Amino acid sequence: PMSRAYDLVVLGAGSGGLEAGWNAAVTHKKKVAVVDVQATHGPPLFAALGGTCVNVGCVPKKLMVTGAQYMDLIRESGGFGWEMDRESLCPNWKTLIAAKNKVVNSINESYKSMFADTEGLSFHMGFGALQDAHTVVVRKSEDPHSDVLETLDTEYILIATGSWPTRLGVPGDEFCITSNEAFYLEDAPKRMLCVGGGYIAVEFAGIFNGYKPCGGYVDLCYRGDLILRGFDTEVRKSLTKQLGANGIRVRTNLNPTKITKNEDGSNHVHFNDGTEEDYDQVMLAIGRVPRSQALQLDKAGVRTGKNGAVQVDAYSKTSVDNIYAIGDVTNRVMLTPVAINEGAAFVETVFGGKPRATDHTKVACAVFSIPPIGTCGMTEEEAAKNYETVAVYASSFTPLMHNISGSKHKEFMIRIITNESNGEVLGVHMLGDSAPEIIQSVGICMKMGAKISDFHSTIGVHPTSAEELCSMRTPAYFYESGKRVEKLS
Ligand SMILES: Cc1cc2nc3c(=O)[nH]c(=O)nc-3n(C[C@H](O)[C@H](O)[C@H](O)COP(=O)(O)OP(=O)(O)OC[C@H]3O[C@@H](n4cnc5c(N)ncnc54)[C@H](O)[C@@H]3O)c2cc1C
Ligand SMILES: C[n+]1nn(-c2ccc(-c3nc(CCc4ccccc4)cs3)c(OCCN3CCNC3=O)c2)cc1CCCCN
Repeated sequence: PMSRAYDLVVLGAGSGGLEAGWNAAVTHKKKVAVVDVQATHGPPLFAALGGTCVNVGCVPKKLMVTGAQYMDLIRESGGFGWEMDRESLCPNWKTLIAAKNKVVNSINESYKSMFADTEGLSFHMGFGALQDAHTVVVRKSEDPHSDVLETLDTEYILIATGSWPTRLGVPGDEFCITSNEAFYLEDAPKRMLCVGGGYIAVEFAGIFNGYKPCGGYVDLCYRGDLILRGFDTEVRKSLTKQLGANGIRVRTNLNPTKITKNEDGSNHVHFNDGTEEDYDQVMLAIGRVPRSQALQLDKAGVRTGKNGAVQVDAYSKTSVDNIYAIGDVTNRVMLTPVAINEGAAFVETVFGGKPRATDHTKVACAVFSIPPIGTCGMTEEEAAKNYETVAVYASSFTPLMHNISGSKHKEFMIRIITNESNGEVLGVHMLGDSAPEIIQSVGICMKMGAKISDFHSTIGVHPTSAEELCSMRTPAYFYESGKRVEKLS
């Protein structure tokens, strides 16, 4: 029967939202409205049709990291006989941004063709907010007194509005940029400060390092002792070293207290230690918080916790039974394939009749640092707490090509965290070229409950960095009852 205009209204046409909207509309023939604030990428809104990863996230970030890598690859070609004038060779940033804009734009265009050509799936441009459990309002602006454009009468509501960069909140915070503005910079900065120690700060440090003009430099300033909290300790220390050798100055236990604007348009930065310094740009990558604050969630009575995160059960359902929330807005794991999986599971549950909850354990991820990280499962620190007896397997080697390339700092590192009792693999931590590609396949094995014996019984593929996975038999050391031991009782 027809009660309402739509079966489903989706707030946010991102990784989660479009998966949900598309699945609900084509495989279940439901009537689906999808709300987003613009159709094409660009400031001041930044995010658009396709969401954060397509417009100002992993797609454009990966293109720019690929771009930055050519600095290393061009240097390394010399050893192999490639002679070119490397005297003051630095790249054209405008070329990169033009090329990246062209690619993202063509994805935005591809999503418009999807909407126009897909029956029962419609796109509603503006700002979503709830009036009640069955009514979503689309406005011209975020401001709740702005003109109402549409009133969407709907059975189910899916909240998939993702996240937004946190600010520093100090005098001169407004002279700083984020990931959002970094993507639309008119020029590659000569003197770059990346504030933060998360995967975004580190990935962007490597981009600015690759595209810096000829006398330029990148500083990475983190308020803690060691970058990349939540990652393997030895991977974090080895990457810190390898950023150093690539020319990035990593500064620990440091936070800006004050930014002021210089005469020439640069930024004077004061720090904890008393130090003052000038940077052409200062970028903040210090957190991303749910975008729940303009959705009028209290009006409809949807439970908000954490940093404005929407509370859900294993089925991504809110306090209101017809309203669901997925992706970065629910906190949990802020990854694109997770949001897509929750979106898929939401449609299977509510419209498919076949209930499913997204499995958030043993999810592999990557950091597109130079060099990159590939990780799946737990650190030895959290293994040694939750587990009786833990074996740590560890191997570091230098691909022979780096004897020729000159890049002798490029240690490839594998670390396997195991349960000593049954040999079950709890964690795999890799640092080096192709780690993100290798870890995907490792994620499959770990899903199937792979044991260390499954790794070293596999015939190697020679020569690769990945064959070292299948040559780790003897533990480096153990933990019994959460304490590190040389050898086992
Ligand atoms: C720089 C960067 C790099 C990243 N790299 C990776 C990576 O390599 N791998 C990875 O897995 N993840 C990566 N991520 C994370 C990834 O982008 C997110 O986890 C993912 O986009 C979350 O999808 P979502 O559906 O939850 O929300 P989003 O994709 O953010 O969807 C939100 C959408 O809703 C819109 N919207 C917001 N508020 C409203 C409103 N009130 N009304 C209507 N529409 C609204 C937004 O404009 C946006 O289009 C990266 C993130 C950043 C910032
Ligand atoms: C004629 N027609 N064209 N489309 C269409 C259009 C676009 C897409 C997509 N484009 C992209 C971007 C890919 C891209 C890659 C390189 C350059 C540019 C874009 C991802 S999904 C697309 O993919 C749908 C799969 N999706 C989308 C979101 N989640 C999914 O699983 C489909 C649909 C239809 C009718 C459907 C049947 C019901 N009447």
